[PDB]
Formats: sequence, C-alpha cells, structure tokens
Amino acid sequence: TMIYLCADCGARNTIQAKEVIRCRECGHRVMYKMRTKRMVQFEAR
Amino acid sequence: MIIPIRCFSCGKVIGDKWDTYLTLLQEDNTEGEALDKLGLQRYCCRRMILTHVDLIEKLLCYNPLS
Amino acid sequence: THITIRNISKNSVDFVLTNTSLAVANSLRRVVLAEIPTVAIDLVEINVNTSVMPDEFLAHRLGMIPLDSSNIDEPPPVGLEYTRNCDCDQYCPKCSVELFLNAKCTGEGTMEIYARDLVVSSNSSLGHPILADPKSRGPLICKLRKEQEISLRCIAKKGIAKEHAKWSPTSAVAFEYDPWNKLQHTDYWFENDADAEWPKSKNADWEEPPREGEPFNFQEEPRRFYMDVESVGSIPPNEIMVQGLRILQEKLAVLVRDLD
Amino acid sequence: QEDSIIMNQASIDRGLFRSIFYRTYTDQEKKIGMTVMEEFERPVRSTTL
Amino acid sequence: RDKAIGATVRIRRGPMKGLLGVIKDTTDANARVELHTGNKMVTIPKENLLYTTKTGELISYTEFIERSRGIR
Amino acid sequence: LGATNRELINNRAANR
Amino acid sequence: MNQPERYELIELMGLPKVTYELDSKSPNAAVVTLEKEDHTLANMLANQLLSDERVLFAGYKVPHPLNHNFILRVQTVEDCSPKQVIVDAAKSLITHLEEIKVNFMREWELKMISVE
Ligand SMILES: [Zn+2]
Repeated sequence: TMIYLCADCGARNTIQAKEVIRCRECGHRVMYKMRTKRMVQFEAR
Repeated sequence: MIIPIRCFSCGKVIGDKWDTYLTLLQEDNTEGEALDKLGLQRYCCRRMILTHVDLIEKLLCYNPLS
Repeated sequence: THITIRNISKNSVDFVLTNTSLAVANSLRRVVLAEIPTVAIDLVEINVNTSVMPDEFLAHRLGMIPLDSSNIDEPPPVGLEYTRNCDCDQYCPKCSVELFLNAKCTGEGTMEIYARDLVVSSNSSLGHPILADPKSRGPLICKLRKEQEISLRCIAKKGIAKEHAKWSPTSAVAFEYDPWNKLQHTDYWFENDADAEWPKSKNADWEEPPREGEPFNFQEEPRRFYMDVESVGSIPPNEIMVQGLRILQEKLAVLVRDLD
Repeated sequence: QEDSIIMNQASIDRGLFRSIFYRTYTDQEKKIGMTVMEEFERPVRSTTL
Repeated sequence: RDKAIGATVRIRRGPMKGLLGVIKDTTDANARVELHTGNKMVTIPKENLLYTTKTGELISYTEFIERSRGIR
Repeated sequence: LGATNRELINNRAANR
Repeated sequence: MNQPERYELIELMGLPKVTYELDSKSPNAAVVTLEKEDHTLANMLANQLLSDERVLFAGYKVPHPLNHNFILRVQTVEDCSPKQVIVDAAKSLITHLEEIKVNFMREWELKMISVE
C-alpha cells in the first residue's frame, strides 16, 4: 500500500492499516513519505 | 550554499571558476592574486568569489546513508 | 560614422565609436544589455530529485546556464521562434530545445554535477551549454552524495533580458566619453585639487588633453565614445554588436511602417 | 525617499536576496478512553459531516 | 459539478503556453488554474488548455467533453 | 562518558 | 502575488504599437505614444529630431516606470507635419545604424585577420 522511508536507513517500508511505525532494518519510529507521482514542473526564472 | 552561476551585478558567469579559485589558493596564491588570474577585474564580480560560503558541503554531511 | 576596434578577446570587444550622437551610443548599450534574443533553459520537469538542493533552487540555477544562441534569429531549423508565436501544441524543435540531466552518485565521495552533464536534443548546435573553462565543464550545477539522484528534463526557449536576466548575452558594457572633461559634463568633487584627486582613465591617452588658455567650447557635443562589450559566452561579442544594431534598426523600421 | 531603496531587478533575477520559507503543520491521532475517535483517512463526502 | 475541476492541465496558447497546473475552479467560460511554478494563480479559457489523461496523453477541450459524456 | 556516548550512538540500530 | 508578468514588457495584449494624435492646444503639434518601448528608442529619436531645423519642439516622457511605453511630443514649422519629420528622423537613424553596422563588421574582419 503506502511506502515510507526509514529516516535512518532510507529503506522502503510497506506499512499497512494500523501497524506500528517502525523500521524493519533500523527500528526507527520516524519515517517519511515518498515523492508524489504527479508531474512536477518549475520555470527557471 | 553553492557558488552562484552568474554574478549578481555584472551577470558574468562565475559558477565555472570556484574549483579553479580554490585550486589557485592551494598553490600559495593570495585571494587577490587568484582573482586576478581568474580575470575578475570588476570588484562586483570579485566580491562573490571572495565572500562565498560553501554550505552545500556541510549540508551533504547529513546523508541518511553512509 | 566610424569604429575603431582597440582589442578583441575571446569574451569581449573593446572599441571606439566616433561620429555618433550620445543618444545612439546609449541606445546601443541599452539594447545590447536588454533586447538581444538568447536561448536559455525555461521549463524544468523534475522526475527524481533526492539532492540537498530544493527543486526551484535547481531550476533557477539551470536557467542561469548560458546556452549557445548564435544565429538564433535565422529562420528554423537554423534558429528558433518564440513558443508563444509558434504553432506547436506545447513545444517543438522550431521553438525550443530539450536538455536532460540524469545523475546518480553510487560511489562514496561527492559527485559534482556540471553543465557538461546536460544532454541536448540533437536538432542544431543551438541550446548547447557553453563550456568555457579550461576543463570544459561549464557552471557547477550541483553536488551529490551516495544514493542521491537527479533526473530532470529542461525545455529551453527564446527570450531577452527584459523578461529575465537569464536571457542576457552580455555581462556589462564599459562605456566612457570625454575622459578629460573638456565638455564639463560633470562637476568633479574635490577637497583641494580635483585634477590631483581624480585618477585619469586609460582612454585619456586616446584624446588630446585640454590646452591651457583655450576657451570653453559650449557648442561641442560628445561624439567619441569608448565602449567595451563583454559577452557571457552564449553569443560572440561581434554578433552581439551586429544584433543590437539590427534590433535598433528594426524598432525604427516598425515605427516608420506604422506611421507611414 | 523616506527610507526606501531601489533594487536592481537583474540582480534579483540572478538570485540576490532570494530566500526559502519553510512552515510545518503538526497533527496527531487523539483518543479518549479505549475508543479512538480520530483517523487519518481521505474523508468521503458520502459519510463525513 | 464541473468535471474539469481538479484536472491537471497545460496551457495551450497564449503568453503562458507550456505551463502545468491544476484547475481549482471553473466558470462556464474560463477555468481558474493553479500553476505549479512561483505560487502563480491564473484564469485561462477552457479552450486554451490541453488536459492530461491517465495514460500521459494531452487532449483538447472538446475531446475532454466528448470523453466525459461517456457516449460510446 | 564520551566513549559511552559514542558507543550508544553508533549501535543505536543494534540497541533497538 | 501582485507581481506583473514580465512578458507584459513585450506583449501588446491588443494595444496598438504606435498611436498618433494631433495636439490641439498647439499648432502643428502631435503626440506619438509608443507602447512597450522605452528610452532606447525615445532618446535617439528625440535627439535626431532636434538635429532637424523644421522641428520646433521634440520631447519625450515615460509617465510611469511601471508602464512600459513612452510619449513623444513633436511640433514643426507650419510648412511641415510632425509625422513627416518623425518618419524622416527614423529613416535617417536606420541609415546611420547601417553605416555603424557595416563599418563595425569591416573593422572586425580586419582585426581578426590581423590576429591570425
Ligand atoms: Zn514550436
């Protein structure tokens, strides 16, 4: 479902519905969302 | 952060001289002599090499990986 | 009229403009600094950016990079058109250039991303980053560390320095006249002696110094201007000069056509 | 005049005095007793009042 | 309830051609669009916008209505 | 104390 | 948020490039409004006009720095029109710039040959 990044590893963690937020190689309880799939356009001015 | 591409006043491209500037400094060249060798004559173009602080390198030390 | 070229460098031309009014010399300076078309990265589409550099930070830096803009006014495929004027849906080889930046640091050290790392869509020598430093890298775009990636596509368009200083082909125009102040166009500020307290310019040797006892010439005007046009790299200085002179002519010609 | 300044627009375009503003919004799941009365979900018009 | 609102779009024609954005609001004639760059916010005629589909294609406005009608 | 702090910092993954 | 789009310095948005009106307050006086133009054209145009004897008055102004345009008021002798003197000055400037161009290119070629 949703993939987060272990704030220490950066490893992809597939947390599910109502599961403790923890890193499975790094036990870290802080993870980050991943960059959206939407199109990102910036003008260079 | 990282050296600006162009000067703020003169618009001269300085983003291709930071490495050269540091290398000149390593070779026992004063900052004034090094700026002279880089052909930076306008003091507006000189101030940006002189006063640049490279925070990019310090920001790269917080790598989530090793 | 007349022109004397005093020096030519790889990046600048130093000349003397004679038999011209100050208004025309100033208009040449202004048009060279403001209205000469150039190709620069305009739209950045970012797929992956795991660097410490924010996205718009990176976009602004990329737009600053000077791209080869020589002959950008010749009709395509030799030059370009303004995407607003072009008939393409969003962009095409006629009114744009595609560049690509795909960098990844897998090693341990720090990967420095330069302008030579941009990949340009092959439709002309237009839009290619200028690599003017001795190592032919160009401006330093960014720096990465292990596992940090950049993956983006740039659309470079046509424009002038009035819309954004990134489209400027010239850095600065040195511009002097009357090095001896024979016309007294400025009242020199001084404490004891204006002549001793103001350094003499290098152009003072290209004019005869004032003669002692000569009366003030109140009908004379500035007709000799020492100019120096320095290029950023995108356009050679001589082409900058010729293009400025063409653009002024075309402004006047539009005026004539509209009035007539 | 009156303590204003004129700034070069070309210098602004090249990155003079440009800045980044970061703001942070904090939220968390509340709970009272043994029943959780908050859920981080995409609310749907058909059920959420 | 307009079907255009919330749809990613690029500007087809005009001085701001080629800019990406999302239609925040829509009147009968123009759509109020949130550009991705410079926190910009514009009003652009619906006919002046290419619309982005699920497969990455860009379609015209009339094509968008013909797709939304669902007749087939 | 410095050595103990170093030990605790480096092995935070193992000690977790 | 209240920034104007920089393309508004180059796009007419339906405005006319040149507007010409007869100044009623004065005889043989006209006002020419040039949109999306600035001191580059106006300064040289006014100077060239003042090199002309048929031109009694020739001045220009930029009413506001936040609007890109300039007004040019020209008054001529009774035997001529402001429009004709403006056109003649513009043609003369075009020719002048053409000699500037030709002589620059010739001198540049000579200098480069000297370099080699
Ligand atoms: Zn096109």
